Amino acid sequence: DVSFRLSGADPRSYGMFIKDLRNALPFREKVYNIPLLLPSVSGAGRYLLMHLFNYDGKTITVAVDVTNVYIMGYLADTTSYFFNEPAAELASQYVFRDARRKITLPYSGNYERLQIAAGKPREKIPIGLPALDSAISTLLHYDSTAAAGALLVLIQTTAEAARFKYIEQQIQERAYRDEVPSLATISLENSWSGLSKQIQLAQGNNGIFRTPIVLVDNKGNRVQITNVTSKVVTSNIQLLLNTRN
Ligand SMILES: Nc1ncnc2c1ncn2[C@@H]1O[C@H](COP(=O)(O)OP(=O)(O)O)[C@@H](O)[C@H]1O
Ligand SMILES: *[C@@H]1O[C@H](CO)[C@@H](O)[C@H](O)[C@H]1NC(C)=O
Repeated sequence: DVSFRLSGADPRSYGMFIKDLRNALPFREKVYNIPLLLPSVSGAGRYLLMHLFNYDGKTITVAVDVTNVYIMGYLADTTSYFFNEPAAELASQYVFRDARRKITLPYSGNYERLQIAAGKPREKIPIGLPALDSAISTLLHYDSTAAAGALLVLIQTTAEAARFKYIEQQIQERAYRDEVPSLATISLENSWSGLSKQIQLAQGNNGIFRTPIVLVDNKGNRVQITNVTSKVVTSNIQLLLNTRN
């Protein structure tokens, strides 16, 4: 399992949690020095448990699919909550079995779907460590509209930070003050699958992308990624989604 405590959290402790999260995800190999997530994991081993504590010491346990860093669901006290998607229904056979009831949320974990359910796009939802304290507090007691926003904050501050060093650093900057995501943050989230595919295909194409990827850089400017010598590949991306997925 991995843990993060918002009480006494600072940029260093958040960075330690994200390092813990990345290191709990299994890989058999690296592509251009980046861990390659497994194509598949059978049974309970497919799920990682993340224990998150708000400033007040109240806790949720979040279940994460180690193939893609997707959040399946979470446990608050004696109630489990799962996204409305087949992988989450399967997860509910393995995790949070002892919960008194299991609520299926009225949406999948798809960003477009969560944004419709929250009533706001990611572009307008502040993120940061105080936002994560709020999100844990929201998820402790069911409110599906409130939960959609909380889950967009939770996914970006856990899974997306694990996938990109830049997003980790953006949340560290927001340790004590929330701010809507940077243009480069939204770009990287939207491009993880694409970048993962192009990095794996660059094995066999001399480190050249078969299809260049258009990103936003840390200054807010267009950068076109054509090959593996780019900073996005050498420093930023930390996990590759397997092209089998
Ligand atoms: N359960 C989930 N948890 C976290 N992020 C998710 C989840 N489901 C979808 N996403 C995100 O939403 C976007 C679209 O994903 P998507 O193509 O819908 O995957 P899938 O088809 O398996 O649901 C991606 O940015 C993706 O990372
Ligand atoms: C490869 O990507 C880098 C980005 O750092 C760029 O400088 C270079 O022009 C690209 N193309 C080739 C052919 O290396």
